[PDB]
Amino acid sequence: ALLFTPLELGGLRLKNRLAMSPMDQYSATLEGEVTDWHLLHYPTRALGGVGLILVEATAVEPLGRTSPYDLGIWSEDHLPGLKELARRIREAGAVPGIQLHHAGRKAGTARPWEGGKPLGWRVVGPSPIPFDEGYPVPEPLDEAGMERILQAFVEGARRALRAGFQVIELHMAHGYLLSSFLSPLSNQRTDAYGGSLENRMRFPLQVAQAVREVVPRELPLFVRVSATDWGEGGWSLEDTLAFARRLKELGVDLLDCSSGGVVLRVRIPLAPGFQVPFADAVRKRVGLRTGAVGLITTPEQAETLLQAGSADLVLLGRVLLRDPYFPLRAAKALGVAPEVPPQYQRGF
Amino acid sequence: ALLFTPLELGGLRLKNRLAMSPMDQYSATLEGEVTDWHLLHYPTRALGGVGLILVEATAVEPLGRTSPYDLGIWSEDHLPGLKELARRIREAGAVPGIQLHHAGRKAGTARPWEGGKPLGWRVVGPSPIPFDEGYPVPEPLDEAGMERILQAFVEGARRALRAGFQVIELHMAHGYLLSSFLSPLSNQRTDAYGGSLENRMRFPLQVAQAVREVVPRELPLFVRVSATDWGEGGWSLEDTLAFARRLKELGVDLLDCSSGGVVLRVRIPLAPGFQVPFADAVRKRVGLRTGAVGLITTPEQAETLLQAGSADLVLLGRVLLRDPYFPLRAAKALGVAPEVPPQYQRGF
Ligand SMILES: Cc1cc2nc3c(=O)[nH]c(=O)nc-3n(C[C@H](O)[C@H](O)[C@H](O)COP(=O)(O)O)c2cc1C
Ligand SMILES: Cc1cc2nc3c(=O)[nH]c(=O)nc-3n(C[C@H](O)[C@H](O)[C@H](O)COP(=O)(O)O)c2cc1C
Repeated sequence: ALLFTPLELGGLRLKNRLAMSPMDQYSATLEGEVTDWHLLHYPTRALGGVGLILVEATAVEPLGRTSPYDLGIWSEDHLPGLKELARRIREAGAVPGIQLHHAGRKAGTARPWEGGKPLGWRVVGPSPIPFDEGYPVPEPLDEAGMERILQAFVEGARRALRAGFQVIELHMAHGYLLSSFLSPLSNQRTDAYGGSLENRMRFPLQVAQAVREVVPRELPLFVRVSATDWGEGGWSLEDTLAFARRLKELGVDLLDCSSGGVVLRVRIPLAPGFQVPFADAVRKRVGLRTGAVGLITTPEQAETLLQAGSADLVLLGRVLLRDPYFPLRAAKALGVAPEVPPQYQRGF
Repeated sequence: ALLFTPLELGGLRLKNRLAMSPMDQYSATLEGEVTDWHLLHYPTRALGGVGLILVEATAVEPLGRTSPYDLGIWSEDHLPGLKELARRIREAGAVPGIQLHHAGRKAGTARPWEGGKPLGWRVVGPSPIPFDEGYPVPEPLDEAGMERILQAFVEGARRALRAGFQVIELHMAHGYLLSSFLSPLSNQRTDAYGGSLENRMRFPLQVAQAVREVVPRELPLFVRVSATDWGEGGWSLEDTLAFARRLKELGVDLLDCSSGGVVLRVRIPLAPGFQVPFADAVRKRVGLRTGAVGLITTPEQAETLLQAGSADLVLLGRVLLRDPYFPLRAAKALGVAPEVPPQYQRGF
């Protein structure tokens, strides 16, 4: 069973091919600090049996936050909390990783269970187009603003390494800053950073290159992309192949294949495995390693997409909110006798 | 669905009829203190959705421990750890309870994953019969020894209340001290505490009475019993009915119906729900409230035994070692929309 066979990335060996997908908990302090909520939530899933845990979207500067309760990494005073989080993930059995983030024109909304309405922050983006009705008009970035945010990504990554995280993922998806540079639905610039495909990829590729130079080759660097935006005349799978080629040449280890989130009024053909063909096409047509994600909920499903060569890694989100010990029971269901804490041996 | 209907016991209201059965983790310090292991293990299950958590067997004196890594409650310096444990169970959503324990002739063994062999402690019991080959011969208790242990139960209970626990269970089952007084297989005394049924019940009934006097009527008192020992000429279901009648008259709130553990060489007809008839017979023939336990693993199973009038409460052990969020998903499967932490709302 490939699902419970070790995976080599960079200098590491993950004990299996399951990972916890990044999932915002909206439970940090007002200064972006780790709380008791995170120190229970994450190590529960590490005991649950994933080889790799990708911690939720973490903001590289305060205006990069999705909400006033997002995690942050813009300050040296975030280091004690983040270091404690990574340490507890590791001791529960998993490799700790983290996603680095800037919300862009979608920054500064309320929590999902408090209505989720825009709070009127002075948000930034490529072009002055609001995300939707009620949303603030983003301020277009000049070249000095781009450089500032780029430096924040480079410093954010060094600080993640100092805290003990061994996988770094760049969030270039779901309509947030770098995703909004890629799609023509949000980017209508007429300078060097808009118009052509090459122009639209420019700022996202500069961020990737600069972070790669500060992360040693032993530790993997991931990128998450929306493979398509589902909108007519928007970002396509073919664009994703061109972008993946350029990431491969810069030394990116793996492309994490998601979709959607750029615009709001689009039809999405939701079904088990609906994003797997995007992971399959990059891996087979470019030769870059991939992560598959999107309504993956059973052991046999995840095993089969690996056997088909569609991805190297399987990412799980929602199933782990309602069933954190899924990977231990999945192993048993595929005829592998799982490694469990000795305290729970009579439970299996 | 009775399974997710509130239950009134004493002065409390449990939000549902599921409880976490007591399960030794062998992860305390050498002084019986709470550790990081317990502070992750227990609140995980409280978020998982049980109305009541019964913390593992906790030793009322050091010679009462099953292992050198059992929890203890013999000292005021156990209070800070126990208080922190109860507080974290409560804040994750469950009523915190605790089982009080004395291992008897089965005291002082190694952990299950370190071989489980006797360490040669100076153990006590009713009669000088070893549990099995290799085991130390217990020293028979005199009346002063009985009184000492009885006081330890009374003080143990006051200390549990000071820590914030709201349900107290007495462990009079599984071949440990008070269970071994009940069965003729371990008790062959010829004084006032052996021979007849009434004699064999005497020390166990004295413990129950004394603890009941220090626990206020608003807080429930439980007793766990082996309803049978499965051995020819041993403790029977009929004996259990007589014993339950006497517990009812003393003000005991509920009888927790288990079986076995007194002797080792007995045939046990293991199957889903094999201990439910014992809970059913006490509840219907005596009118004392009951807890059912033993290979209960599905929502429909637990609902049906409640509909039949076989018990008031359902206790879950092994299913919660491998699936701690079972009760949230069980609710959904019975058509009740569960109460979940807002962070996990999109998972359901
Ligand atoms: C509550 C919640 C929070 C999420 N937060 C993030 C995030 O911070 N960053 C990210 O890239 N994706 C995020 N996602 C998307 C998931 O990582 C995942 O890609 C998506 O839910 C599909 O996988 P699933 O069907 O296995 O959940 C989130 C999803 C949910 C439901
Ligand atoms: C590892 C382990 C530890 C246990 N510890 C205790 C205990 O400390 N006290 C107790 O009364 N029962 C204990 N039990 C018995 C369980 O509480 C339960 O009655 C039994 O496992 C049957 O329920 P289940 O089939 O739902 O697990 C333990 C069982 C296991 C597997």
